[PDB]
Amino acid sequence: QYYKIDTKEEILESARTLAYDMMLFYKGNQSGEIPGILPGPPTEHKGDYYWWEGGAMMGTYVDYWHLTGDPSYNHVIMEGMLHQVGPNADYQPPNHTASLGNDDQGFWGMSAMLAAENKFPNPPDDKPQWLALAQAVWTTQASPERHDGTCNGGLRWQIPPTNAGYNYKNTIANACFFDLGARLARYTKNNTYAEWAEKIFDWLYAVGYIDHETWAVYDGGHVEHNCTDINRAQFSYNAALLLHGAAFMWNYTEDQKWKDRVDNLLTGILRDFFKDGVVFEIPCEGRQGACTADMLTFKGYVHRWMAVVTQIAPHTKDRILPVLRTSAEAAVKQCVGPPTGRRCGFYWKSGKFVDPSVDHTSGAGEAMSVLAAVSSLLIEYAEPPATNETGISRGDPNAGMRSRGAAQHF
Ligand SMILES: OC[C@H]1O[C@H](OC[C@H]2O[C@@H](O)[C@@H](O)[C@@H](O)[C@@H]2O)[C@@H](O)[C@@H](O)[C@@H]1O
Ligand SMILES: [Ca+2]
Ligand SMILES: [Ca+2]
Repeated sequence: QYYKIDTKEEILESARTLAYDMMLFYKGNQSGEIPGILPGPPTEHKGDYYWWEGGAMMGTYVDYWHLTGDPSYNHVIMEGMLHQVGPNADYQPPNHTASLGNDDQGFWGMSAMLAAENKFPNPPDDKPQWLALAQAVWTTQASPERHDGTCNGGLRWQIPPTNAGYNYKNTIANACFFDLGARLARYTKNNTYAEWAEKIFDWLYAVGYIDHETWAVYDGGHVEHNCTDINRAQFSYNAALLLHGAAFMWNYTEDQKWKDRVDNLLTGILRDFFKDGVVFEIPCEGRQGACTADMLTFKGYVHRWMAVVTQIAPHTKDRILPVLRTSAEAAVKQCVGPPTGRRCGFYWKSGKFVDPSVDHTSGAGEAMSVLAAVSSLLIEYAEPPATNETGISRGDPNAGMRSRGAAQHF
């Protein structure tokens, strides 16, 4: 194996090298390129990756700096995050309408939220601030036209009604909105965020995307079947995001119901996604060549989000941290690929490097996921997410409410 992770010093060094290798995929800080995105989209034959994955990358680097103290990439990341905000400072840039799903917008919002929680340096005074960007995403997601009576509520996957998939009310869209609301409640101490988060979680439970018996977390259902045609694929990031938001709700509310939800979601995740201590993407990983570019990034979110759960729901620490350690050990074991001797693949549990070309990408998601897993080994040494008591970001009471905002011509 190339990377060492047995001590704090070794983990820092490994994370710094992993941060370098992941950055090689990113061209957006170079002359003539677009900040904030990885190469793509594949629909234009520009590269393998969609817009939302750029937002995921930004958040991974906000976390990297928080966990390691290394600010080397902070300028590049601030530039990327700011470039993609759109004219209404809401992460709805219209050039990206095809990529405008509530989830895609949500991931950008979550990265802004993370920047506020982590005290990431503020943008210039005349630019949108991190908390305000998170508030704008949440506000647009709470807008009445996104909450119709079909399936008794819930967000649709897509924002534009003409986007393919507008008829799919899926877990990830709702989980993003839930997680933002829970996080905004904790940061701002404003209970209206929390009331929305409660409502959306209760909807996910009622519609049966959360299994009442096992606490498995399914993918979604379609409005023309009243959401009853549940797609029971279990993607790791769905359960993990609900766990993350539930942990923020437990920390904010101190309500035993939320502690029980954390515990039940966590039991399910350990049962379903961790295979002898290693995270495993159950709908696709069992054979090579099935995971999409998006799926290759999920395990990295699992690691980062579960690590934060241990800070804000500290009773979970002993269930989570040993398992994240075994999973990260497997991640680095297989980061041995040519031509560098340290290239990372996806198939951690297998114990073997598999070239990312088997899944038809250059390998940025796998690189991101290992970076996430290794960095998050430092969670014990990191500060917990800040609230407005110690944060440095600023909000906006009219975030998401501009008169030129897209909701005004829906
Ligand atoms: O990969 C599982 C995932 O697949 C579909 O959404 C894929 C992917 O689309 C991107 O554009 C972005 O929206 C991202 O969040 C999403 O993962 C969909 O069927 C979804 O429900 C499912 O979880
Ligand atoms: Ca999308
Ligand atoms: Ca490709």
